[PDB]
Amino acid sequence: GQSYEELIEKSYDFVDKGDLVSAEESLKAAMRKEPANPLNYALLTNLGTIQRRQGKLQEALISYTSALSGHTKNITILENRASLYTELGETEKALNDYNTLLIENPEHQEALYCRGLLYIQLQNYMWAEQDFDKILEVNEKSVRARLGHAILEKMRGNYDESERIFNYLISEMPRDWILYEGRADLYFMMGKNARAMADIEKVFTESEPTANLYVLRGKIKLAQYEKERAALDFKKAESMGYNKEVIKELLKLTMN
Repeated sequence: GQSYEELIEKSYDFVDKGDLVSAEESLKAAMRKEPANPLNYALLTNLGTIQRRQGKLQEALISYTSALSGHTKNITILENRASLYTELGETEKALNDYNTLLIENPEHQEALYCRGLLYIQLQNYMWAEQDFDKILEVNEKSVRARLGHAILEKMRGNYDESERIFNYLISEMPRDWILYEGRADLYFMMGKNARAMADIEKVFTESEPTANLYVLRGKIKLAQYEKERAALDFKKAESMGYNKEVIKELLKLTMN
């Protein structure tokens, strides 16, 4: 119908204006007008994303769950809800959606990459390795697949393999600063604090560091018995949205 279509049209124009509150209401209104419309699962997908971009994470999960209902093997819905589960720390639920996705399309690169990372986090290193290899088998040119391997090797304790990969990637893209952040983290986990600082100094001089890099520099400053300098960095990372619980515990280690 015409009313249903005009409400969907207003939702699009509101999304284009950044008015997610109004876009959400137009979608909800459209669905009250035609509750039985079979194209509603598409509206529920958009609503889920609009709700997620507002931080209404529990609501967004309900919208994606509803959208998925009659379309259990929809790549978009599975990819968005698995990503949302990850954000909610629902690791088994996120993995299960990537498993549904990847049994359907074993060559879906975003799903492979995200599952790969999840497997690293779950200490499941052999399965992470196989997911990054799958990407490189379909896309030899993939940089993030090689980075996946670099992060994996570091978490496994194969520091030299990890360092070889980061050195290669950095030689290839010598100004992709986020690579220096990964390599610095590897050097810190290796006990190579002065070497890590060299990488950290490069990012601070040439770019805008992440909150993670302020924690990393703070942790090194801690090890260098410079508690006041460390706290300044931990406070800065907190002001940037780093985990408030963990940032709270790090700050206690600076208050001698």
